[PDB]
Amino acid sequence: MLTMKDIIRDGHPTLRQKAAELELPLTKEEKETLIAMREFLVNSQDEEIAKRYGLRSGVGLAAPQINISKRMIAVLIPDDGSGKSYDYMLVNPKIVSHSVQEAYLPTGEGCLSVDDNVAGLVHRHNRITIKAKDIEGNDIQLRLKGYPAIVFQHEIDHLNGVMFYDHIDKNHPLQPHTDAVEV
Ligand SMILES: O=C(O)C[C@@H](Cc1ccccc1)[C@H](O)SCc1ccccc1
Ligand code: NI
Repeated sequence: MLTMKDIIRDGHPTLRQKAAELELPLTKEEKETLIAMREFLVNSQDEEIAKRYGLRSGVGLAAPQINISKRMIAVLIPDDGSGKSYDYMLVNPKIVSHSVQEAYLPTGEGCLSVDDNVAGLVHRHNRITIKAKDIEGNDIQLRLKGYPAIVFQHEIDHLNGVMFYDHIDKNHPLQPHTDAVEV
């Protein structure tokens, strides 16, 4: 069972490397680690378990964040009211197309690997298409918009050694871009 002590912190070099593509099929050990990543998000979102084990709530986790330099991510976004939820373990995910139009969380972003908050809007694509493999090496294409697009782009940044705060404007951190949609 993963906990916060498994999450490496900003400054750890693994967070700034470029994660490696996986060969398919995955090793038993690789499956186990991807299931535990999802299991972490599930645990962090249960108020009892998260309290008992001191978990920060998460909707996304990339393997580099537990110091494994490999291109797999977990996303767990619970139903918010839409009837739409997102429960995805992805191998070698890749953004293949996206909108020109940007979007931003008006609160800015947070990160399990970042102990402090950094203020500033992080502009991303409002709409993306992703090709990935699932845990069994089958093919997945995701068409995502808004909150889920932002989450997946955040997790994929991790695989290219990019950190949310790198996108924050230096002089005008809270300046929305022209026609950017607020989520
Ligand atoms: O540390 C991570 O990579 C997981 C982040 C991802 C994220 C943060 C901000 C914006 C998009 C993605 C955590 O999931 S943030 C914590 C959280 C948990 C439940 C509800 C809202 C926020
Ligand atoms: Ni993060």
